[PDB]
Amino acid sequence: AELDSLLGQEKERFQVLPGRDKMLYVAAQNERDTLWARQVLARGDYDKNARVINENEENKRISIWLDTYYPQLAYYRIHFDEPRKPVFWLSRQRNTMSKKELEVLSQKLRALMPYADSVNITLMDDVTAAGQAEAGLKQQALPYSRRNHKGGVTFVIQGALDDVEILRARQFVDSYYRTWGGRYVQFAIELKDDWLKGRSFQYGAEGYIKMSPGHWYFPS
Amino acid sequence: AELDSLLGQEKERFQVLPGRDKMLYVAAQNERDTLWARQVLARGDYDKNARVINENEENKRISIWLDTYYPQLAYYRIHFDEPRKPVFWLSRQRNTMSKKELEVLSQKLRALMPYADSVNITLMDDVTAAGQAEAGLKQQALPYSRRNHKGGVTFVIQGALDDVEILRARQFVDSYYRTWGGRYVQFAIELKDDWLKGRSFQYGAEGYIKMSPGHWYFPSPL
Amino acid sequence: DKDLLKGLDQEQANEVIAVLQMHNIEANKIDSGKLGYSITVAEPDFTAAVYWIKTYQLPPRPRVEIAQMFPADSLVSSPRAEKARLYSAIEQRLEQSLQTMEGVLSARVHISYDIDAGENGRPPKPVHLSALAVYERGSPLAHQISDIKRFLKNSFADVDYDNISVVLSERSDAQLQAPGTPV
Amino acid sequence: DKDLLKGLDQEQANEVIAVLQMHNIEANKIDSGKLGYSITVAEPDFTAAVYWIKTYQLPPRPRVEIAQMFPADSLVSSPRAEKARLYSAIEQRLEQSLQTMEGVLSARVHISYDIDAGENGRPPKPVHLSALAVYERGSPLAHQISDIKRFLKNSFADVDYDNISVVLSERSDAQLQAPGTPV
Amino acid sequence: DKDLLKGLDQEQANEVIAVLQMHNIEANKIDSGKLGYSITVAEPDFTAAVYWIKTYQLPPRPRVEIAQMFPADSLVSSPRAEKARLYSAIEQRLEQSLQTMEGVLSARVHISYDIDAGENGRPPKPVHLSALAVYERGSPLAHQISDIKRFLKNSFADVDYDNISVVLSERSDAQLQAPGTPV
Amino acid sequence: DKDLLKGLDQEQANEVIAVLQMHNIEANKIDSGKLGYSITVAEPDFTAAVYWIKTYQLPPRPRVEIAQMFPADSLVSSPRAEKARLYSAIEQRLEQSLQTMEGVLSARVHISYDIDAGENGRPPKPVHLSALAVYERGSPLAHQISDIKRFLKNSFADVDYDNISVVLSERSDAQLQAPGTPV
Amino acid sequence: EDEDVTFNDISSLSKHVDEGLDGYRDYLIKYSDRELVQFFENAQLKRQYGEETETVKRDKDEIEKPSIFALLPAY
Repeated sequence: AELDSLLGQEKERFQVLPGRDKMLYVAAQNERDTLWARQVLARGDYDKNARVINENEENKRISIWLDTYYPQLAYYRIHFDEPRKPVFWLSRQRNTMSKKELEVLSQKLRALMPYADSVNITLMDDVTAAGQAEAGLKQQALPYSRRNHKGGVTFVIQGALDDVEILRARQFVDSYYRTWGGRYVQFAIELKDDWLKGRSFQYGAEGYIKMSPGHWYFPS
Repeated sequence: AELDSLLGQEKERFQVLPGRDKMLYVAAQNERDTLWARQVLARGDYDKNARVINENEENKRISIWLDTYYPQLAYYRIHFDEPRKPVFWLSRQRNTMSKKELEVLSQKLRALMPYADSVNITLMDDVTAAGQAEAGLKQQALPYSRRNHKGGVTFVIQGALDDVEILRARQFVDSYYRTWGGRYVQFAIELKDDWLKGRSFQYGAEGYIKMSPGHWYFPSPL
Repeated sequence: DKDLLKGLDQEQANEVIAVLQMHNIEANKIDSGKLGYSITVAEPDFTAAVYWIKTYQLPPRPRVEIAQMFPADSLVSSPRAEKARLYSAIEQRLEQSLQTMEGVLSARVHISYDIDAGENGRPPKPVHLSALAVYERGSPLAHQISDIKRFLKNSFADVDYDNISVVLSERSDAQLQAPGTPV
Repeated sequence: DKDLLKGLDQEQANEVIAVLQMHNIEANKIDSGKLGYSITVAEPDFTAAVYWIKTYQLPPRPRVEIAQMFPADSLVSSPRAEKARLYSAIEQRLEQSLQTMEGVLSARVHISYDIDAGENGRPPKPVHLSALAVYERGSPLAHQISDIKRFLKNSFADVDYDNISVVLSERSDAQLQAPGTPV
Repeated sequence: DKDLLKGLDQEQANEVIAVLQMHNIEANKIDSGKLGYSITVAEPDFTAAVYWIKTYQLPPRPRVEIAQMFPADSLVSSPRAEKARLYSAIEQRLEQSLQTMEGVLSARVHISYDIDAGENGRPPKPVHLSALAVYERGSPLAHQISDIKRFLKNSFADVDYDNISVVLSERSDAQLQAPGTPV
Repeated sequence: DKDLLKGLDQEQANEVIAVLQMHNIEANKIDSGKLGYSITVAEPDFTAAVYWIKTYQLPPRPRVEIAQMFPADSLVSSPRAEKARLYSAIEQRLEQSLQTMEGVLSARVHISYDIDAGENGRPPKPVHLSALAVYERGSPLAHQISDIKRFLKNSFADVDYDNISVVLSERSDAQLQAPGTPV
Repeated sequence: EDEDVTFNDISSLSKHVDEGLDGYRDYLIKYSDRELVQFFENAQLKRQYGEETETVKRDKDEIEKPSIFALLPAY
């Protein structure tokens, strides 16, 4: 009784890989599928060793290991489009490493992932990342403010946003994050009340609001 | 019992292609038909391997792969009118690649699509795309604003729209998107309690002057 | 065969059958008389049928009309109840009238029940109206919205074209071929 | 044969049969007396018949008239009820009169019910009227709207041509040939 | 087999089965008539089924509507109760209308009740409306919010586009393949 | 085997079983009908089961809802009681609506009862709301708070984003493997 | 008792004295019927009038300024 025969009729929904530790690794695409697989193993239908894995869990585990042995490495995300040959994106500016060091890092990652034959390290540009973030916000015509820090960029999107805006923003943010992760660029969405509706006011260098005839409010 | 005999009386509704990976690929036209096919397989009426596919799913899958290996390629859409020879539209101005690179790209796409015999790459003009967008808006006489950015164009249609306008707008947009996709040109439709429909003016000693674009809008007292 | 539902009404049963057939699920309707109708399917299709019945919240609820909250059997009536019944009867008579137009398959209409203020002292507010309709395939929707607006405008003492919302849609593709029987 | 509907009345049955015949579905009407009429079709046509029954929302529920909410037979009545019955009788008598004009096959009429205010103290408000009508093929609709407006204008104390909406349409093609029986 | 639940209604049993099937748990529904439905599972799956029944708080409580709190059978009613019933019937009739739009699978709607005001010598506050809806896969949600807002705006005497909140979501992946039986 | 509890309801029994399984305690549920359910465990696990029943204060109390303090079967209702029932039904309808959003497993909502004064003589105070919700694992909680706030803001006549509190949490790890039986 | 006012004409004084009574006028308006008030507001004049049109003044002035002799019996 092979494992593929136990996962279902939809054969290609899942992918089975052999691990050097003598254990089978089932690759899933999402949480629902992950639990569909895990139920089979937890029921104990299969007698050999097996494990279920997915991209988000593996990204978390590897980041926890890097936190301990490489606490100063600047990197983005690991892609598992081809689970036998993952791709690891490092920052070109915020790291200095020699080729020897990169190779050693490669081999240690390969030792953490017993189902991968090799790990390809690629250097990416921060300016590109930041630029694609700003271009996407402009293309969506959202209002925003940009703040630059030594190690990161923050976009603040705050105000009386509309439903259509909230929807567009959510879709965009979720698209970007799945590519670049959340380490270098951060987005902050902040709904707040409207003070101007139905009030007279002066705007520009010397603005103030008329709370009512006879009452002047000066903002900061 | 061939697969075509199991899908129904309306034989013409579906198209069955043999894939190089030893699997049958059923090409569908829409979601409803897609589920009509998937029920047959998932019930398990057919014993060999088979898969159901459609144009929107495949566009999404291929874009997700491009995101990883060609993160800076500028392109529009992949057309599957003839599923054995897809057509891939690239921007002329924003890309810069050699013939060799284009051939390599072609071969890698062909490796991703085991049901396609070859992929034809065609270069399209951005100015043409944008011009057709604006021409269609004027042809409907929709009120609108145009904004230009390095990577794209945005058309905003907003305010106290009328039922007939809303209908025309949604129809046009839905027609355009199916041709050019949503990567280069964006359409934003928002209802506001604003009778001027996005125009804005400021009054002074010489008369009115047009305002610049902005988020703020004056709700119509009328 | 597995039992999906029992004790259905006729109009509930036919709507369930329609929704299963659309997804290629062959279903059977059985009549028990005083016990109503029952729906059954084969095991290979049971799972799918369950998923669709959940997704569409079947069997359907009965259709609400505002007159049902203020039965004419009431022992006494306030003005608010009478006015409510009146408006709830005008809405139905307008939907029944719109269905007679050329090409319309069905429609629904809504009115401003400003009655919730009984207009003690306060003057009345103007009426607002909304309508939905479904058309036969190949109908110029843009050209047909005008007729509806024109028709509705004069049915009330004070209505502005600005205060009438109309939403139109076309009929979906026809389901003519029968579903396949499990092997 | 499969049962579609049971316990119909005479008018619902003839309506269903008409709609099915239009789409080439051969149907049968059976009478059970105190149990009403039943409609049946062949298996090859069952699927289609279901889809059309849903799409037209058959059987048709019966015609609504405003006097049904304020039934005249009662121990008691109030000015609002009396005024409502009055208007709901004038509406019906006008539709019955329009169907006597030359070429008109059927028509429907609507009146602005100002009675939702008492019009006591508050001054009464001017009347609005709407009409729909279907004509025999080859009728000059443009030239016939004038007659209708002229006729309606004088039926009330104060009506302006601007306040009368009229919508006309022609009869569809005749269904004369019988549908084919499944092979 | 171990008993999970007893004395269920039809809709409760079908919701429980749907949730178990989604997690690959094969379950069985049995009918005892006056005793209701019973749900059973195999021992290897009992633990998991318990954990999911906890996490989802099954069986579902019945659906709540405001008209339940002011039963119309009462011998006395305040204006507050009547006004409440009215609003609680309009909310339902709007959800029933939205479900007929093209592509919508279900919706839910809420209105701002201000019947808690006595409205004594006091101006009425404006109305606020909120809506949720689920769409078929491949729908441009951004372009569909407009239609809903347009339709809702005219159903009340005074509503501003600013005061209408709309939240949309797509249907999840279809559960078509059956779960595996324990070895 | 030693008796832990007797006379439980079904929903109390399943909660007890769930909590014991989480701590690796194998328990047995027995049905006595009119006497309810009984829970039993092995001697080696008796001590632990006792300590956990204490620590979690099982079995759970019944669920409280404010409408239970002001039952409608009463000869007089104050303006306070009617208003309280109203609010206590709106709370429940919002909880049931939030449970339909994408990814939400369960939720709770609380509203400021200003009805603890009649609002006699004084004008009314603005409304305050709070909510709690549980999400599926891998949900961007930060980006989902906005949607909830937006949806709740428009359900009442006067609410400020400042006055809405929202707290979110993720589902715990799944309990799928069965506990080991004492040797 | 407010020492900062100034006037120029019988009209400017009438307006200010009328403005003084609005505090009472508002109370009477709150607790009385709009239509009976409007009826007496017509009856003070319309024995003068050759006409039926009433729109001839847009409401915003007259709705605020029913006379006190019109308000009293209606209250």
